[PDB]
Amino acid sequence: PSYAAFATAQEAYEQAVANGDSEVVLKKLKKSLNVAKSEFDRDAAMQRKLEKMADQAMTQMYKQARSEDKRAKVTSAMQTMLFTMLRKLDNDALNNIINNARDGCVPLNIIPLTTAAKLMVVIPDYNTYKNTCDGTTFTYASALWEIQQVVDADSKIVQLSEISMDNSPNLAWPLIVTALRA
Amino acid sequence: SSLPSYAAFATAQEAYEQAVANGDSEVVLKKLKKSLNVAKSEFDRDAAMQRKLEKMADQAMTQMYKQARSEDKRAKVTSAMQTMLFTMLRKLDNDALNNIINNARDGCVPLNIIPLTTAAKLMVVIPDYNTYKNTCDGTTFTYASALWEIQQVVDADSKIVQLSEISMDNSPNLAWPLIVTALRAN
Amino acid sequence: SKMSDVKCTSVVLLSVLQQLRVESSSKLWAQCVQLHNDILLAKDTTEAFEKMVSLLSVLLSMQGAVDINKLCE
Amino acid sequence: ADAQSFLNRVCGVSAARLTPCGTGTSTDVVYRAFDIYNDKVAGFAKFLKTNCCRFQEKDEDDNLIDSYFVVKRHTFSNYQHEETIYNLLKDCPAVAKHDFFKFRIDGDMVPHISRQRLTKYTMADLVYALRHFDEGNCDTLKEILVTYNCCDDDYFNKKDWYDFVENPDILRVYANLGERVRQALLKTVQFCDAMRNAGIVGVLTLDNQDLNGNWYDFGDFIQTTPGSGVPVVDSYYSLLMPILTLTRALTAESHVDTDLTKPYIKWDLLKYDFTEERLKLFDRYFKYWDQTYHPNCVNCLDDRCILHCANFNVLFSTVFPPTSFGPLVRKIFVDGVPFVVSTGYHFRELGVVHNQDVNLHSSRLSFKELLVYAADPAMHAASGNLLLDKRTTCFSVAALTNNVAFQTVKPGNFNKDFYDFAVSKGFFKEGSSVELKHFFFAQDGNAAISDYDYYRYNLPTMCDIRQLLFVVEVVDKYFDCYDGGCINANQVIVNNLDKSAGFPFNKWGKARLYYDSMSYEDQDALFAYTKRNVIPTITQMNLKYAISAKNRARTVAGVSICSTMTNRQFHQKLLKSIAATRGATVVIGTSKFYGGWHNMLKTVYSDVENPHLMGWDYPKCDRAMPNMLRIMASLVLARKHTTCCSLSHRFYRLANECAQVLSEMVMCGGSLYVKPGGTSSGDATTAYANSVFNICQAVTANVNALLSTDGNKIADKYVRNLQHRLYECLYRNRDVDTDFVNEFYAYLRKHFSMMILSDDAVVCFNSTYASQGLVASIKNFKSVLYYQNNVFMSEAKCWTETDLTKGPHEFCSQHTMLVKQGDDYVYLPYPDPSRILGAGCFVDDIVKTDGTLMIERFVSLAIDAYPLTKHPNQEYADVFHLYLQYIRKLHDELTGHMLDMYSVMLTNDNTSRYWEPEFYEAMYTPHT
RNA sequence: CCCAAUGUGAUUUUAAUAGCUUCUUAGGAGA
RNA sequence: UCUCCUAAGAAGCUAUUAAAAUCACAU
Ligand SMILES: [Mg+2]
Ligand SMILES: [Zn+2]
Ligand SMILES: [Zn+2]
Repeated sequence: PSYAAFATAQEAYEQAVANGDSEVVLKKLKKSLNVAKSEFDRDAAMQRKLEKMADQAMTQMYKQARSEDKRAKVTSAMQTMLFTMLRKLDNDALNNIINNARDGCVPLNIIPLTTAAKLMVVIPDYNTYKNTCDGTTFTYASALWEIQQVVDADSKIVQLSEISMDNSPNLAWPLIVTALRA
Repeated sequence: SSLPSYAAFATAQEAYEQAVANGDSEVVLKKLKKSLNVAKSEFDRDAAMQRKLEKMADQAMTQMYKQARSEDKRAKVTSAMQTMLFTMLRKLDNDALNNIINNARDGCVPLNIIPLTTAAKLMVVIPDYNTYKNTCDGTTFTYASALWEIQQVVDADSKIVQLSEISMDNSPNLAWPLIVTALRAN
Repeated sequence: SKMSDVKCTSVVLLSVLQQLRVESSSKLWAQCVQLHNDILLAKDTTEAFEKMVSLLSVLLSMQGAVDINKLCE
Repeated sequence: ADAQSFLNRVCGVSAARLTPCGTGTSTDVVYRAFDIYNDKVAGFAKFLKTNCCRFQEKDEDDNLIDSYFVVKRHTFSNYQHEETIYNLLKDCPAVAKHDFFKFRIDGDMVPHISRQRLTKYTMADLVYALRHFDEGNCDTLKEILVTYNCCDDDYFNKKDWYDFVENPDILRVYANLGERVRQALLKTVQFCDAMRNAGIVGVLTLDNQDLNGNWYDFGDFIQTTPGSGVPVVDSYYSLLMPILTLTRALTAESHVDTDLTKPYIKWDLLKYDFTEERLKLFDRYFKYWDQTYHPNCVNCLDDRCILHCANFNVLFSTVFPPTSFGPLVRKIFVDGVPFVVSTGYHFRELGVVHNQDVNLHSSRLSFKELLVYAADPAMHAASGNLLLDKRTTCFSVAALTNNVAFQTVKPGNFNKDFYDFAVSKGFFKEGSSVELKHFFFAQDGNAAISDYDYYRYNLPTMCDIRQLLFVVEVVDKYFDCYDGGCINANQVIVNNLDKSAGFPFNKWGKARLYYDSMSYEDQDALFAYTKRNVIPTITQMNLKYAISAKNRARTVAGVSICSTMTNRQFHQKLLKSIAATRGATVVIGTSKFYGGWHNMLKTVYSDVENPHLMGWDYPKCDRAMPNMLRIMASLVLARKHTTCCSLSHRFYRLANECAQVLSEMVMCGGSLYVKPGGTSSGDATTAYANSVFNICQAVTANVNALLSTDGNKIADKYVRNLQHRLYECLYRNRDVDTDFVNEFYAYLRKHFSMMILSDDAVVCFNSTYASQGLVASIKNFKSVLYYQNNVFMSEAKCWTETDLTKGPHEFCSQHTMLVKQGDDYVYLPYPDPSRILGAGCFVDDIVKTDGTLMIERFVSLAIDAYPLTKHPNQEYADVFHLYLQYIRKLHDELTGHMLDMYSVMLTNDNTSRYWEPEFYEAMYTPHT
């Protein structure tokens, strides 16, 4: 309505400027135009301000909406991990050590020693191979282990007949030996 | 300036300078200075839009240059590195680096890494008798600006060949390419 | 300037071997890394040019990895 | 003639075959170490001894042996007193045999005493020789190691036969002194029992005991009622303490009937609480120590009680099995399914700790409980495979995957257009003083685990506690300048959120995700849980890809987001106060630009008299740092919390810093290993904890310098009184003397003026005092690092300067020059030319090799190159002008390629200031 | 694929504040 | 009526501060 007052005051002044009219009434017309223009500049400045604030409101709402979407997406990933790891624990071997303890409480480092079904040995040279893994079964951690596989540093499979003092320069050390609890 | 208000601005300041140069009454000079002040203010408003439009175009032009030329650097990287290496190996002009590169064009390629210690083993493919004639001399082989003594020669079917058999007239009877095994001499 | 040009050529030559997937052989990459790291620490050009002949012989032994008759133009 | 009848009386009733060690009737003279405190003098120093004539036994087949008869002369009142006290302790097996007799010299009667079958050296000579080490003066240490069969005399013909890092076999040679030291500890407890049940009062010291453990010199002691004797032992046990771990003295406590000839004790595998064994070990060896010992540090009264009790635990935790320490786990139910989770920890220093907020049954997990259970190693290590990794000596826990990961490092990309430009300007010429020395070095798949194995330089170190408890109160006087305390999650500032969250959280996002997903009341509730509970966490080890002078790998520790997020909220208010201060000892936060380098150097020069400069190096610093000195650094930072945290909240904070960045599980190559100690560089307090350790080692060197000086040679009566008071406050007061901690800090801050920034330091010091021994010098830093840090510091890596107009030789890898700037002279920093040229030639990404994309990369290198223009070597001064001429070339080529691509030029010609010196000169003038 | 802590500089953009300039409106004073 | 001024509205310029992003350097 301030724009409509400004526009109609412009035409009311301009029709008098066209013919020249009289300054007596031209000053009164100019004052009406400048008063209406000043109120129009107040409304137009506030409208332009509110149009700038409308983007700030909507972009802050999109930031909140994406922050709840990402909190929901990571929460089910942490649950999916924890409720997957829980399936790998063989409760028959784990309950036997936890029931034997004074307080139902144990060190963490003895769980893989006393409960793990599978061992990996990483070996840097043939002298260390002869000391730790010679043959097809070996003893470690007060238990007996049987070799299921050997691989080299390229993840190629190595056969137990290839590992000798004569052939050792040809292999890609370290070897990784994988064994099952007997 | 292309700015339209400039024209007005220029004619307004010309009329203001004309009135004071003519010695006109100060109320006329004020009326001319006042019409100049609005004409200047509209010229400055047009110039503010020019200042924003010139930056906006130059920022987009700069970002398109950086975007397109980063992709060209990243896509051609394998072809560029191989062309760069074989340009630098020419400037060094070392006789051992020249000798292994010139042999590898003909196919006289090594099967091992070339060894540096004395009495170490080397193995090299020989494509044809034309390469054998240049490379070999009696019990010896010449490669990488070093002398090597031959300890066996083997054909494409893995049979051992004696050094008396390899001659131009007999050469069509052999299963090329040969492998030569040699030992570093010093 | 030949000592600086040899050290700079060694940086480009191992960068060509890395792009040919030589890292996919643990036994061979560990030799190329030792030849590269020695050429950079060298102070006699006669040591550096011997280790450069061994390092370039890796690239020339990889038959069909580079079109050498096209790179020599 | 007369020497023969004297010699036959010195043999006396005993079966012995003596040869004299000098002239027949006059005394011998020897140089020996003494723990001394008197009206005239105090200290632990070498003195001449003149009272004694010495004889040595031959065996019954005419060869000399390690058994001496020592004879001395007395005033008759002192002879009667020492005979009176001897006849009370006469029955004890810990006492050397004495004979008392009168004999004639110079025509008159003199009372003599003879002490039978002593060793050549005492316990004080062993303790001085290892605590005051110098490799050019080793003759007493060499003679001790050969006499007791630790090694052959040929062992000392090796290069570096003492370097713990270059010859780790020296630890086997020092461990052969182990039971010879353990038998002296047991005889001390027998002698203290004899003094108490005889009613005897007196101070016992290391110089009055031989290397078979037998005691003598009863002339100082006095009588009391027979039930009520008192041995005084503070200086004896405290000077000896660092030798007990270095010689591995208690190694026999790990055998059947503590007999080295019997097998090891087979400990029960499920046991973790060794509290009754720790109390049984204290009463064997330290029975008369006279201050309360707590096996578990959750019971301690203040920080000084935590350091006292943790120092005994580092000694006793060497007897117990390695699988006993680390997280303690329990089985719990979530919606009826069984989890395995951490509900405590067993520490080598702090003892057993249990969590206060354990719940055995739960219906659901909040976001905060999913973070705690996903950070905790319990579920990862219980579900992973067993691992036997023979590539390292560090203890390996489990493998989390069926395959081992081998990580390589690749070469740097070559910026050929800059090298072709530099060679056209005459750089890289044969015989040039400027050349390429900085490169990117490639690494094979063995590098990550080869760098991890260096944690082998971390060895269990027991401190002198009476010294460490004075040094910690003088080290704290460097931190009175600053405020500190806890803050809310509303107030925490994070520098960059697009960086790793550690394991396992890097599967799902960068640090931005976890700060966006938790509200400030989820963040404050995670922090308030750690004041009552221990959260153990996993740390990644990551290889760096960056330019260097050295071909060996570098790794950094990627600490987990639950550790960083709660450590920021505890420490950040102090760390922001250290970086905002100016004109203090710790210079973290001060810039080199706008006159800031000149302001730093004129602050160390201060009001020092006869000033020289020096600077030093710490070998293997992050790997070798003792757990006792990294605990002390966290207690000194935590002293700001008196207003906002109770004693119990400050203990559970300390147990969390230990369980997360000191002794911890490291994720390397896809497998878990236990880290033995030392700094994890990547810890939220990394640079600030290194600065506390750096001040502590520099204050320690000044205590050792002043106490090992002969106090009769000091000419200034003020410094004789300072040395006397220092010994009383160190070894004879049991509480802090605030007026002396202020007097020693005021002395030290005038004569030894430091500037410190993490592991780098400069000191400006009074050379007239340092050459008299009244303040520390580079020889006193060798000795402190040898017994307190387990590294040998070679003087070839230290520096010193005599003329202050040249400045320090290096600080922060930059050199200094004095140059005219306006009407007056100023100090400017300058880099190594090879460094700035190497960063132009070699880059870590392919797109960095087009200069038209990267012009402001060369502007930044020219801001660091500018001070080279003022150097007298023209081959250095040409390096700045190379960078300005290249920046001009790149803008001409960018302008050409832009017009060829779009047919229109840029209007922004303002790049024109970056190829002229006035933009770069303004970086180094004051008034900004 | 992985990619720490701490401090400093440069560059770019945006916002705000302060001042200046012009126009207009209103009031007062002066001539 | 003119002039000056005091306040408000609008446009033009400038300085400074704050935040974000990028590059570089040191422990
Ligand atoms: Mg230094
Ligand atoms: Zn205690
Ligand atoms: Zn607090």
